[PDB]
Amino acid sequence: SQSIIAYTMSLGAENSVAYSNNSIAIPTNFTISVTTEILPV
Amino acid sequence: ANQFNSAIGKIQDSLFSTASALGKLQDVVNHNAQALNTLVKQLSSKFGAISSVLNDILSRLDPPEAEVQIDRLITGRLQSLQTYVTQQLIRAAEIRASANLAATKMSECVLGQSKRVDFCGKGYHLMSFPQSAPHGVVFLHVTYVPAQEKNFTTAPAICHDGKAHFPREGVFVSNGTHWFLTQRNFYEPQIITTDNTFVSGNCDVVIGIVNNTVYDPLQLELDSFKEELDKYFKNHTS
Amino acid sequence: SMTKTSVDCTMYICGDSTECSNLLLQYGSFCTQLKRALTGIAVEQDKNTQEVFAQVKQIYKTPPIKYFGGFNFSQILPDPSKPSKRSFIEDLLFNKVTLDLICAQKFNGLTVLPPLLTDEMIAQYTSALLAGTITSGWTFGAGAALQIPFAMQMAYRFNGIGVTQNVLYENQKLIANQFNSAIGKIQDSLFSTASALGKLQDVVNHNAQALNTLVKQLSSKFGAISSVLNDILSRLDPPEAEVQIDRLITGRLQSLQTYVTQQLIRAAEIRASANLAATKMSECVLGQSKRVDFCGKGYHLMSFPQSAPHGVVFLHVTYV
Ligand SMILES: *[C@@H]1O[C@H](CO[C@@H]2O[C@@H](C)[C@@H](O)[C@@H](O)[C@@H]2O)[C@@H](O[C@@H]2O[C@H](CO)[C@@H](O)[C@H](O)[C@H]2NC(C)=O)[C@H](O)[C@H]1NC(C)=O
Ligand SMILES: *[C@@H]1O[C@H](CO)[C@@H](O[C@@H]2O[C@H](CO)[C@@H](O)[C@H](O)[C@H]2NC(C)=O)[C@H](O)[C@H]1NC(C)=O
Ligand SMILES: *[C@@H]1O[C@H](CO)[C@@H](O[C@@H]2O[C@H](CO)[C@@H](O)[C@H](O)[C@H]2NC(C)=O)[C@H](O)[C@H]1NC(C)=O
Ligand SMILES: *[C@@H]1O[C@H](CO)[C@@H](O[C@@H]2O[C@H](CO)[C@@H](O)[C@H](O)[C@H]2NC(C)=O)[C@H](O)[C@H]1NC(C)=O
Ligand SMILES: *[C@@H]1O[C@H](CO)[C@@H](O)[C@H](O)[C@H]1NC(C)=O
Ligand SMILES: *[C@@H]1O[C@H](CO)[C@@H](O)[C@H](O)[C@H]1NC(C)=O
Repeated sequence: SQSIIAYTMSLGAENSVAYSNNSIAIPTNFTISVTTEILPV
Repeated sequence: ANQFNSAIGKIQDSLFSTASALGKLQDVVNHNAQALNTLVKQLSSKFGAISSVLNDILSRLDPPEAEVQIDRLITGRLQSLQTYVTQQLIRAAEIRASANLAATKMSECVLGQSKRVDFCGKGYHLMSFPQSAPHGVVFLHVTYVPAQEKNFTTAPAICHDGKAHFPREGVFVSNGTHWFLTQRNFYEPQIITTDNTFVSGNCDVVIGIVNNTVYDPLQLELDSFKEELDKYFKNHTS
Repeated sequence: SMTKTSVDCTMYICGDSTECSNLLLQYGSFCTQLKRALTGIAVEQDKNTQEVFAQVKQIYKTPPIKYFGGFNFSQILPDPSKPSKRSFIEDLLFNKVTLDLICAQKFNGLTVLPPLLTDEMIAQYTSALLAGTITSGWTFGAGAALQIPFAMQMAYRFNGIGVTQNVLYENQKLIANQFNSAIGKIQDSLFSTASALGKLQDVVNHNAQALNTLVKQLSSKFGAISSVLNDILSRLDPPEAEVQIDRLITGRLQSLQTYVTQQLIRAAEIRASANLAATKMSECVLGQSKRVDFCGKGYHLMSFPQSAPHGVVFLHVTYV
């Protein structure tokens, strides 16, 4: 059964970048992304 | 090409299913229609007069008594027109700002490649394509997004012969045993060499400099050529 | 952003008066328009905040060890020993810029709506932007955040302004010391040299002035015998009372219209400012800008965001 619920906003996932003195992350792949922007003229 | 074709094929769904935008143009249309409807609906308000119809007032009263009702209606309708025009001016200012932004986006995303971050989509902007929409424009931004990152050990510089070597264009990476030079946005490891590195000072300055071998193509080629020269000599001299 | 306000025509113009409300019905849908305009302004304020600050996919955290190549980010990193984990500079800003007049405004149909994002969420967003930009550089703004040592990121930025990276690697302690000195002087020069930080206070003052003037226009007779509806209703028969009621209705309608028009113009100005702040967050914080004087005076290295009451503060680190 569905009902109306209230909650506190989630600002997003929690991520900790594995920062180190000498650690680097390098991409080995890629993606071509086609996004859309609509603008009133 | 396949990734671009897949994304451009998903555009035809995500443009009208995910919503997000495309509500701006409809909102413009709805605001204009609402303004016009309210303006023409304010003609039914008496504004304190006996009736909201000019013909009725003119038919039911002599001129001296009619002017009072006519003036109440004139004041109310003047106010309604003034409100409509002021709201239209403010909305047209907003739309002019939006159109200036769209013109800048056409110049800098369609007519060229933009280095401005997030100006032409999320990611490293490759290109953009325009489409016309009712009272507006749609930009299909084609961008490059790095996909499968991996850990590496890294160093700011390499120490070989008491000299510090820095990458000409790239970073030094190590999987754990060997050191390569890679470009920063795509893992393409290359042997560290005097060609892709430049020497600056000694190794006592840079914090985090590591020891490794920087290979000199001139020396290796000279040694390999001298080996063949020695073989050619020993062919007949010895 | 600016303060979201809500105005009740019936309460402001003809407060709990049935005769005046019945007379006000004769002016059509002026109040539907006023309410619609104010609601649009409020929703636009929330949109402004969302576009400026919600620019991170994830809430990035800095690692428990706060060594970043010798650089002192403690005055801009969040302070966990606080209810809101605002930084040192963010707390200084929130204390200096501070938001009975308020009760009196609330007493005649003029209410103030709370923003959708609390100051704690704005601080969270700014902290996530800071952690992303110092633990990953400009990679988090173009995909997944890729960690890189801060000295190597600074070498990237020196390359981006046209200086070879060995200049940073061989002057790393000096550059760190200069940055630490400048970031320590920021806490004084932000509130002593003035210059800016008057824009946010000016926004607050303009909103308060508009509300005060709107609620002070209730004391004008506008040609009537008295400015109090109860007095007019008590001292006259309906046929003679409607004249005074109509004078008051006309005056108060005009005051409301003026307030809403000024609010619309001001909200347009604030939306322009918020669009500029969003572009600055994208191009100065999430990346390194080659646009001259867009991210400070000099060759832009990086930028750091801080949240302030109804606005944002950018600390631009540049090479001179
Ligand atoms: C990097 O190397 C230097 C120099 O060592 C020489 O080159 C090496 C690649 C290897 O072939 C060594 O046998 C060579 O001597 C190192 O400096 C040496 O440090 C040790 C230990 O403290 C000391 O006994 C030597 O005298 C040093 N040599 C010199 C010429 O100063 C240096 O430690 C190496 N760096 C790292 C991070 O290990
Ligand atoms: C780079 O990413 C692409 C896209 O995900 C990978 O190509 C896919 O490879 C799998 C495995 O063979 C196929 O099933 C998919 O059809 C491929 N996708 C496309 C669009 O062709 C590619 O393998 C990745 N490269 C590396 C080195 O991991
Ligand atoms: C990164 O390296 C730095 C030094 O180059 C480390 O900082 C030192 O940490 C030790 C304990 O780990 C302390 O005793 C020193 O006082 C620290 N030095 C300074 C100058 O702060 C740092 O811990 C290393 N690790 C990480 C994850 O940053
Ligand atoms: C980073 O900055 C903080 C604050 O700017 C420094 O903390 C100060 O340290 C001195 C020396 O012990 C104290 O007298 C101050 O009271 C501290 N200030 C605060 C606000 O706590 C800190 O030392 C800096 N870190 C480094 C590594 O230089
Ligand atoms: C990099 O290393 C950290 C530490 O183990 C790990 O959490 C992270 O997932 C690694 N990144 C990748 C892409 O493997
Ligand atoms: C690092 O890469 C090189 C090049 O293939 C390889 O020879 C070496 O074994 C690699 N090291 C590890 C730990 O995989």
